[PDB]
Amino acid sequence: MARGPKKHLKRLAAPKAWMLDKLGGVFAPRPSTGPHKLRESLPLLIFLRNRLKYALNGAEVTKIVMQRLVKVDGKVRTDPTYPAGYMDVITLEKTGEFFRLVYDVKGRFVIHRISAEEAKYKLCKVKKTQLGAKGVPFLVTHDGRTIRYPDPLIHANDSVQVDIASGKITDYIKFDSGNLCMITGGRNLGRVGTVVNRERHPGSFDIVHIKDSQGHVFATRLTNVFIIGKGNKPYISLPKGKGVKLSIAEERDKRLAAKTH
Amino acid sequence: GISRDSAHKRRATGGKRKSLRKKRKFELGRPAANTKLGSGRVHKVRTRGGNTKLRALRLETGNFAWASEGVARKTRIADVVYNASNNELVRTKTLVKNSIVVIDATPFRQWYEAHYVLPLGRKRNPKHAQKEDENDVLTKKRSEKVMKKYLERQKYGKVEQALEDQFTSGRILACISSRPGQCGRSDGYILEGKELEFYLKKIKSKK
RNA sequence: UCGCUACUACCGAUUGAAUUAUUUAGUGAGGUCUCCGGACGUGAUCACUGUGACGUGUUACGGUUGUUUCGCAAAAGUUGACCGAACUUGAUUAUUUAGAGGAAGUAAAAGUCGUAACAAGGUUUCCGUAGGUGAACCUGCGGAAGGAUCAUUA
RNA sequence: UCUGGUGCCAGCAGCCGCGGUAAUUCCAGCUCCAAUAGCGUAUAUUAAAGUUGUUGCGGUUAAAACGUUCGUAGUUGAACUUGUGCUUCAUACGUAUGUAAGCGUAUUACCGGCCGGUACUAUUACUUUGAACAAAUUAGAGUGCUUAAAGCAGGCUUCAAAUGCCUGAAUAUUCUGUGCAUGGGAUAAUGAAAUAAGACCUCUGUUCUGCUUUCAUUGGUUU
RNA sequence: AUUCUGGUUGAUCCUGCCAGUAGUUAUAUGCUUGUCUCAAAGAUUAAGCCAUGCAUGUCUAAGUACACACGAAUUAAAAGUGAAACCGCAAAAGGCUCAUUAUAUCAGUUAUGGUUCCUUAGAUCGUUACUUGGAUAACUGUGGUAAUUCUAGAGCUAAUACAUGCAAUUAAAACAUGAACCUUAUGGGACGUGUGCUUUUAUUAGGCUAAAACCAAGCGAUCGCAAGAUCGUUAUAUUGGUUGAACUCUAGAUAACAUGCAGAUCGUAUGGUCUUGUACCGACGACAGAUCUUUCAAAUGUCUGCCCUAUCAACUUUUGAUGGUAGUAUCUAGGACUACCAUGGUUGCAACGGGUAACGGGGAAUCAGGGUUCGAUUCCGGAGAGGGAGCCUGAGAAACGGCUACCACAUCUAAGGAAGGCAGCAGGCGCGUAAAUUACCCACUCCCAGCUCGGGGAGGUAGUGACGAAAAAUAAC
RNA sequence: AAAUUAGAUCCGUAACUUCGGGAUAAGGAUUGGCUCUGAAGAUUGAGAUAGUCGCGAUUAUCAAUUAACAAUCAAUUCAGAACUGGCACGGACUUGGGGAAUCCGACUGUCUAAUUAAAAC
Repeated sequence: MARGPKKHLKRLAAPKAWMLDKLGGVFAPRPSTGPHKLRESLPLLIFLRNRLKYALNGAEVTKIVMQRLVKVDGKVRTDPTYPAGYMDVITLEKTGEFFRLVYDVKGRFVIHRISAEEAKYKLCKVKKTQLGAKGVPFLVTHDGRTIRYPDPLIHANDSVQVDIASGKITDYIKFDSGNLCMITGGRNLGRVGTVVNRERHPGSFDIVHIKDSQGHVFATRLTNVFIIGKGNKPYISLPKGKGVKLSIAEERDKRLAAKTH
Repeated sequence: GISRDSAHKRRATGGKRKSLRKKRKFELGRPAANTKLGSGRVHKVRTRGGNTKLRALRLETGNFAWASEGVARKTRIADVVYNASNNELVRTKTLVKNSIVVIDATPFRQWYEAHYVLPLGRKRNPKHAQKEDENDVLTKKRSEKVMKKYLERQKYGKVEQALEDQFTSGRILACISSRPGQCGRSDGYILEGKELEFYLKKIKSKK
């Protein structure tokens, strides 16, 4: 507001969780204020020219999205810099692509081509159940899709799968000490499952303990904790192999050293 | 303009903070209302972002509410008797929040015996030597529609002695509860139980 | 010590001089707000006038009319507050600079005068403190050895 | 310790020092040595500096213990408390427990199939591992831009046809401390029970507080 | 790449400094220079002034188009391009600079339940002609002053500009009030009335362990012949809510409130249906709509952390200083401001004052460690546009490539008057030890607009360039 | 010679100094009329609950009052505000000009009645 609100944003000031190069321009994609926040976004100059390499300039992206070929979450989204954060199903039926943006274990995202049958619903967590929207009830989602008239047993800290054609709940996965989860936001990013125990600190900032399939017990805040099903329940397709909590030398030993060529 | 935050205004040790950010708009202040009892003026000021509040210099009427009823009858505002912020605000009859005020006492009394037909507080019986003829056009009982509801009350109809004496004079003590320089109105509640006995001890014992 | 030749920094009448910001009082441009104000420009009624219609009793259409009722906003100008530039004055700082004269310092050995100290430096030295003296210095009182006695004197 | 020139001259020299008609130091010739597309000079700054001293100085005489003692702020402060023993067994080789279990009367009460929900945590400093948070820089992983400083690419099947594949684009110092989570309880302070406003108990009912379940609904008598 | 040598003496051992020594994205300067890859660059002194030039504009089949400027043909559909002009949006970002500023900025942490918000996405939209009113630019026409900048007068005309205005706003249902209803009870009604949201005030519920002893209606039910007497079942302390909570909070009801706001808009298709007859309905977007939830943010506040100085030891409080209290004011807390009380508040653990050749932090230079010095400088944050002050419009500015005045400088003038701020990019003067072209284009990275297409001296790109880094001619057999 | 200043309230006040001063330093602001408002006192405080006898007259009390206890009564002063005119307002009168130094005498005191009041005593 103080002569704001800062329409620009610089390269080497946009995050390197989108893996931008230091040379290549002064500036950075600057997502145009959609459902997801700025540091938790991937603007659609990144996903089309830098990742899929369908383009090679920046001008060859507005010659893609303005023809309504792109389709973020079923709706068209001809915005050339739409934020399109976590689990936003970019369902390109032409030329039959069907991605989903799920985050990699190295702190970053990863391109994950998913099945077209489970592409048309996605999983999203809830934030605040409240009254006032029609008629009395509604809840807000992690991207902010307010959806009315929910189940009265879905409290906060849980997730529901949303169909991409409707806006309606079909299944709820609630926060118990048996449910596998996924972390997005901290140093522990991309690591998947499973919960052990949550330390409730009254006012505020609860943390929770998560045990990976390797026995790798660790912890993070409850803010960063998504939830993706019960014990040994992948309710969505995950990318490359679960985010095992690889060692630092083992990735230098798995494919970097143990390399057929 | 008038400014509202502490660019000036030395610190908690006694020391002079010097300069601090030439002058910014978002910490501005405005000249006050000083809403007198002149009838019917409102200027509206464009405020912080996009909005507008009503600077109601010179009001005369207010939506006053007898709190012990669940009623809110609009009256006019007669006198500004007492005020705890100043006496420059009493004497110039300026209406701000909780000025003790005098209103009408009539649109409550007609509402009173509408639902609580019991006649009190009663005036001088030389006037009351005949009715025109009220006690049957009050209820008439119909044998028997909606109206026996007026006699499982009389448990409500014993309004206190220090309020019914103030109804026979036809002007009652109230209290402002709005922000006339902001809300554009001078509404409020009226003194009943011990807000009354404090603000009335404040007047006649001080004189 | 004194004398010539330089150089720096002090003290100093002038109640000197030039800034620098910070304010007390004073005046004061503008503007926000406010009390009025009401150019012009409508509304609109009061009548109507041009005609027809009814029963001339009444009305329809035209006259940017007559002219009174009733508004609606609104420019100039204004009253009062409030922000306040700005100059004028006073004080307060914080620097810089001119000064007769005065007095210390340094460089400059090669000037004059004497020899203060280091050898028992020819009066052992030094200290504190006072006074005196061309100059180093002298003298009193007290102290110390960094002394020229580590001392032998039941 | 070259050759001519000049003669306390001209000048050179960061400092020490040279030069006064033989100069290894000047000025030139003939050579030589350093670094090399470079190198010299000036100012600042770091190292040198054990000459600023936390690591790490000095104070009898070299610069330096106040003339003396009191003394508040401050800085520092004696020892003392569950320490272990046995019984063991899991575990390096009759020996070695380095994980643990059994006696010092009870290291926190229930149900679940040794195992989970579960009631209960004197304190602070310190310390363990965390969380949490900009990038560039820095540390630096990987990589034949020909190399290099860089760069964040590229590579392969392969000279191919070929959405034809493969993996990148690390991990950290940093943003040192504050603050938070968790383990520890050595070290170091405070804390407690004094003629007991001490503890459990005498669980006595002497005193309590209160209000949602039922007096059909709804009101009174009240345990 | 944890090291030292010369210099006090007739010689000695020391203390000691001086002189050497090397690095410096560290500045200038001296001499010379064959390439080539990257490239810092008016910061220091003068945030001192500045010739000229440019740096902010924008259109979709989709707000408005009467231009023969160009298209066609008696179709209003021209649906073409659309100049202009109106309206909408943006011009508050970027870019430059470092004067101010010493718990202030800033950094981290935590808060906003103390607030506000264009946009963006998501959800949401009943309690008397239904299709309208007038008036202006563009355009035509005649004008003025030294002066182009400026603007008047008249004739035309639009809308998603301005203004009014829903007969289904439509009630049953819900529900007070009466009403043609009329009975020993957890009892019944035609209809007349009324019940948008929002603001304001006021009220009441507000997240919740179990039973009877006894009792009036004796209805459910029982007994007494009965007047009736003893009892008794459940639907009845029936709203999210932080899972830290009288969150005055998002919800709801009650009694009001005043005053506004409320979809008379647009392109592409039209057929279901033809009587081609306003009987019959898609997909889209919008000057726009309103409430709630998000998001790009902001602005305040929390807890810690800053350089030199005591030849600065006590400061603050008349004229707010520390608190209480009621107010005002603001978007909101709050001495922020007012009025009344209270006399507090900071201090040797350095307050207060002064200095600063001080924008803070990331970071930079240099060492074995511990460290010292620097940071005008490309990134985040603050700050400001000659000096101060004021302010309009706007969701956003105390904006200066906006305005208004004063002050200082300058400008034009026919003497009446009119306009100006390069610490944007280039360029000139000046000061200086000290710093380049009055070049080229938006292909890049992104930003903005009505928005595939326009614009952007942001940005990229050549010219100068021994600041600084890298690979290496000046021979070889 | 004359003019200037002058009462009072408030703020502020230098060199020197025998630390008493200087000092009313200097320098500034305020001031009428009219309507209210605030503050500063005193003295009795004020007594709540049978009815004998016929509420009436003979007829009760520890304390708590209290945080304006309530009336009476009393003088006068000081702060505040609003309005208000030819700025005329201490409206007459009463009523200091100030400052930078030099010389002498320290100071207050005394003196040449009738020419010297001083630095003289």
